[PDB]
Amino acid sequence: VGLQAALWLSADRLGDLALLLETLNGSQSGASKDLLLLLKTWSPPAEELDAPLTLQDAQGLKDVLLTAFAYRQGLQELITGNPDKALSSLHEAASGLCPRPVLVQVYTALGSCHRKMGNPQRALLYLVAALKEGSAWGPPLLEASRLYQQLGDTTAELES
Amino acid sequence: CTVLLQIMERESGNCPKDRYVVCGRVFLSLEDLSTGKYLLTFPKKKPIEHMEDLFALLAAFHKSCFQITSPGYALNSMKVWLLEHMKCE
Repeated sequence: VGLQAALWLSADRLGDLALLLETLNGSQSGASKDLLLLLKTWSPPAEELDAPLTLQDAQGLKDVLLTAFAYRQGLQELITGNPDKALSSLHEAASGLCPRPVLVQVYTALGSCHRKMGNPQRALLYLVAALKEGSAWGPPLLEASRLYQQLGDTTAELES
Repeated sequence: CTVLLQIMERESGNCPKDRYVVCGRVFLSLEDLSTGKYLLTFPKKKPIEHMEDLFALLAAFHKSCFQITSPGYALNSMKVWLLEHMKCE
């Protein structure tokens, strides 16, 4: 199911994914058409007793999905102009598995969220953080340029 | 057993201030313990509500410390392990 879910979430088939998880859980979780609830409500079933080996388990996937789906819901809501629905999912992104390149993204992104809400100082911090834990520091310096036009800080804009 | 807390100063290399204080006395016996009363015997004393009992375990037990750096990740599995796999109260 995690796998099926990895495919369909690569394929944007979230209606069916929800649907699978609804039959998976109680179909009572049938009104609950949010994913981020169903993914959590889904319990991987066993401590996975002495079986044939694997490379990966439901937990270690379930945990990739929460972080991935949440990340995608977040960028959707930002670009689509809801930098208030965003911040919920973009902090659900840093929390549960978030490899550091995933984080530098979460952070440039919250730099926009707050630049869009008109919080230049809250933005700036998330951008400095993205700098340091950065291995990938084009996109933050870009978000800074876009912030220094928006305040008009022109020498700073050009330098960023 | 009489119970004696000694204090020396470390700023001053005169050791000018060797105060002490006899901070009381503890009488004990087999008839005290024949009826529990001071032991800690485990899991029944799960619900830990006389803080003496917690501090007993923080002196008597063998303390080992650890730094944990996960340097191509951040680090939240701890809370799960702690609360889940170990079932911490």
